[PDB]
Amino acid sequence: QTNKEWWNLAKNIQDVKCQQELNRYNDLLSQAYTLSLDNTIRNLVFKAKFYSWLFVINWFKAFPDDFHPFIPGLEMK
Amino acid sequence: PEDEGIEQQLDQQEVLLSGRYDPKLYDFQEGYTKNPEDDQTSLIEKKAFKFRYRLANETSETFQRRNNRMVERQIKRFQQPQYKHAFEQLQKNIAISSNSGNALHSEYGYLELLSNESVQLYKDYYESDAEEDFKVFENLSSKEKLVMIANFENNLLPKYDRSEVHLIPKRQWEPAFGVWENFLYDITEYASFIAPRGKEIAADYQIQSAIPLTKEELIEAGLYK
Amino acid sequence: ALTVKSEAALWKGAEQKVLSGLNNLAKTELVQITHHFGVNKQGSEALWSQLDKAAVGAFPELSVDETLQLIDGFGECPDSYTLSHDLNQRLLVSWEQLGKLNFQKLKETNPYFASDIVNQLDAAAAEFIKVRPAAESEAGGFLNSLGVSSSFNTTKNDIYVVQSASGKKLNNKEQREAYVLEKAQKYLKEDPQSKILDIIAQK
Amino acid sequence: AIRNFVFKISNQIQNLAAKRSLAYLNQIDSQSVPSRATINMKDQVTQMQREIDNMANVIRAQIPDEDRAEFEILKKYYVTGQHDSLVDPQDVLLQLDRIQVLKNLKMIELNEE
Amino acid sequence: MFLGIFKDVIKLLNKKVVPVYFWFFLYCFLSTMDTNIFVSSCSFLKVEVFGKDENTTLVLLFYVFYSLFNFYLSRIKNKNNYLVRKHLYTTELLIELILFKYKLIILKFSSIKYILNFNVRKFILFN
Amino acid sequence: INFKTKYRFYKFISTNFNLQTIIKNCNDKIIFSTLLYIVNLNYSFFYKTIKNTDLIVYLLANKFSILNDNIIVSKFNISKFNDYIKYINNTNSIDTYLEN
Amino acid sequence: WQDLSKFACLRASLNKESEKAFQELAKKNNVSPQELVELSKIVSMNLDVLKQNINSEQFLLEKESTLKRYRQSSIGTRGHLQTVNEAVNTKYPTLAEGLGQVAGYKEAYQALREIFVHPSISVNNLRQGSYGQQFAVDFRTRADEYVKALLKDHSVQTIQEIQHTLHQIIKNYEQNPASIYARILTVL
Ligand code: HEM
Repeated sequence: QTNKEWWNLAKNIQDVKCQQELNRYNDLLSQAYTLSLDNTIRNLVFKAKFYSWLFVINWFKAFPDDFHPFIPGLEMK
Repeated sequence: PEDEGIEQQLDQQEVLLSGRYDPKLYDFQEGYTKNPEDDQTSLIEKKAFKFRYRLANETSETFQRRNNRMVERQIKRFQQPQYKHAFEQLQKNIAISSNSGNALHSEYGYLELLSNESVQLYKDYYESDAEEDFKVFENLSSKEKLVMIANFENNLLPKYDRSEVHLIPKRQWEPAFGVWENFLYDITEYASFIAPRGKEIAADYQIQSAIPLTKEELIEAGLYK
Repeated sequence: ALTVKSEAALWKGAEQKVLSGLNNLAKTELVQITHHFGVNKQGSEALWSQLDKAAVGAFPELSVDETLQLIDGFGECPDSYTLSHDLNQRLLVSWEQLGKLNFQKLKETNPYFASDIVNQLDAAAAEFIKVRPAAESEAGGFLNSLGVSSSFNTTKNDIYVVQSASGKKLNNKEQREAYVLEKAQKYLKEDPQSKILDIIAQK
Repeated sequence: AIRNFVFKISNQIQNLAAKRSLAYLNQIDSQSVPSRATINMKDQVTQMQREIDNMANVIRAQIPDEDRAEFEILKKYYVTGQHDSLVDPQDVLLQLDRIQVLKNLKMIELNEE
Repeated sequence: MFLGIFKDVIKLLNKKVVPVYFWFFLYCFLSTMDTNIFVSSCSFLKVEVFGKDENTTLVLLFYVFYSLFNFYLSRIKNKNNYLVRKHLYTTELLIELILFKYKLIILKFSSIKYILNFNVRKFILFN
Repeated sequence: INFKTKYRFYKFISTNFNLQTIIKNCNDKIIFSTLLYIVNLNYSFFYKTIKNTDLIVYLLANKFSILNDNIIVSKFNISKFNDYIKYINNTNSIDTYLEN
Repeated sequence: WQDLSKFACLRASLNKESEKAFQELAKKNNVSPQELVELSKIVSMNLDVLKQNINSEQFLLEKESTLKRYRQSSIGTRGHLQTVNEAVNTKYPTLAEGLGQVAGYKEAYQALREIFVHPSISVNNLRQGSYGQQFAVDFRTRADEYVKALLKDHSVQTIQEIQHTLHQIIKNYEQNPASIYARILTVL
């Protein structure tokens, strides 16, 4: 359940044993959620809406930094 | 002799043998939740909690036999040349280690060996148990290893209380010196004698609390056979 | 013939008289490479300084400043003890400049080679050696004329972590002491006037 | 008496300092929270170094061939040479200039073929 | 010894320790432009050099001339002296340029959040 | 100063240690010259009261008594955070236990 | 003080039956060899005697140095060293004579008296350093003669240690001639 960006970057991640250590290199692997889109007038409003919905959902989600279920970890690796 | 360590060990054994700490009499549950929820603690943490209070759910004779086997295995393992070299290096790199809280080279190896010994003791204590997955101890995370090393107990150390007293000669105040001269001489003496000797004594006490006794020494005391 | 002359160096010295005549002929002919090879052979039969200088110059292609032919013209068995001032000075300058050029080439190829050599030398060196003052800057300009140049000295209280590159177990402290003592004894046998044992006392 | 009070205060301070500097060697604490702190510090240092190495590997993976050679040189400099004193920044610049000379030759060939 | 004290004061004030340019700057800060012996004379200095709010032509001319002379001298210098130690400031500048190159290469392929998190963790670890 | 003396020193050094571990894929004379130049450039501050030949002999003896083959040597000053972070990470206790 | 004691021990180790004599003396004093050695070190520290073997101006500094050495010696924890010294003079009053009566100890003491102590030394003159250096040179010559005499017999490590101890004692005399001579006279 991962994107090709993760496995490519996961292949570049070496010398890690604990998921906590992988929990340290979190934002480095966060690039797999690029979500590329155009800069059209319609897409820009949609992009703003998506970003607002994601930010507002995370506050209600309130998951701890160790629990990153939305970001694949060392198990998939 | 009301030796602190021996008395504390006997009190702990009596408390755990009173039956008021047997695991069957209590149901471990996370009391925080408003709805009754069982203990959702980690598997390694639960195993450590069980091993730490091993005698509480065990009988006296069972504790005696298991502890005897575990202690024999621990003595045999600590008799290894690698452990001897590690202990020698730890004893050597002492004074410099007293100069900062940054860990020395031999101390990290000591911690790793302590974690390995904790794993071995946890495996040996319940060696007859048929509901424990030894492979679960294969690879531990940072938190898992830190938790496991917490209950590690070097059994080869002297069980006697290490609290002692040392007498350091005190230089008297000269009757021919003035206030300033006496203060200067006293400050110089205080530093040069007390600080080195005091630091050495404290480090020696800590090391003795950390350095286990030699196997033959135990044999020389009849502690083990 | 000249290659055969080399065999004369390996063969008995009966042909050295014939080799001496051939060397006189070669000095008359003013050879560049053949003279160098003949000098290397003959001065390997006698001493080693001249042979090493001739071989190294031939390898470096020191065609210019070929005064060695005049050195080859020396009659003491086609050699000479206490060679001319030019012969010694030229060889010394050649060795020094070759060392400098090789060091420059190594720095251009492996910039860490110099630091690696220094660390390898100073790792097991005496403690006083580790207190050697840092090198100074010879640069010119407004610095060293108008302002004040900051020094490059440091605390120099380090720990030399020696790990074998081949992974083999290193020599123990006692083994290193024994090897150092044996090498010092061998050197003292070579050099009557030396304070090497004093260095063994850690300065 | 005053010396006695001074000696008692000094003994207390020395014992506290020994605990604050050597308790990681001893197993006095029931939970061994001091040794846990030392193990955590060692693990954090190892994690920082490993994260640096992994970032270097990822950067090497996400670059071209000439870019990879230049990144290798620059990373070796910033890793070892930057903390070393007997290394030549002039030599590093010379290697970089040779690479740039090859690149400029390629650029001129492209712009004027 | 008072003589020793005077000798030490003189030695510490040597040009090898006290920059002559620093001494000149101190003298300039201590003397007014009217009483500035080195400056009250040269009228072009008092009018053309520092008397113009905008002397861009003169500034550009001086910069171009200095740059050309320094480029020629630098070519001459880099054409020789294969084994010599440069000034500490220059060596630090070169090392800083290399470090800036490495940092830009890192920043190209790294997220700002990851970089900030790593830097904060490193600072906490250092503390 | 003497060519014969320099050659004798070079011969003694060659019979004593192997410059190939010092510099790989090079001639013995060039290796000796490079070693002398490096010693002069770096160990000059101690050459005032110590003979150059003696200092070279001591350095070579130490470098060969550490091991007869090539080794990796790192200088770390634990007083610095960067070095201390590198000191512990680069060091493996089992390695020391193996005398490697 | 401690250097002189070490030199005396090294010189007494050479003599034969000295161990048996020390054991006999310790048995007469109801002590062991180690206790006898410690008591002998205490007896050597005779501050009252030290009051008469040095110039008065050097007494306070010498007294402080002796107190520092005692607190740094193994017998510091015994108590007020000066008073503790008197304790020895009351506990085994005659043992002092035994301290010079043993074979190896007597030989070492006689050698120390001969090599170092000479009549040319003026105690009040010890405040200067030039006379101290001259006495150090003379004692160095005497120590070379004594080392040669010792090397004439016993045919190694003991001889080398004795020579090193003599050199160290000469160095101590060079550094502080007044204190060194006062300590030598007090020990004698
Ligand atoms: C417009 C005509 C003048 C020109 C082009 C001229 C040019 C210069 C220049 C280039 C300097 C050196 C400044 C520097 O490079 O830092 C200088 C300094 C000086 N000039 Fe002039 N100057 C002129 C007029 C004068 C006059 C009229 C006087 C006399 C009243 C004078 C006296 C000085 C003095 C005393 C110095 C300082 C020299 C030293 O301190 O070693 N200059 N001038």
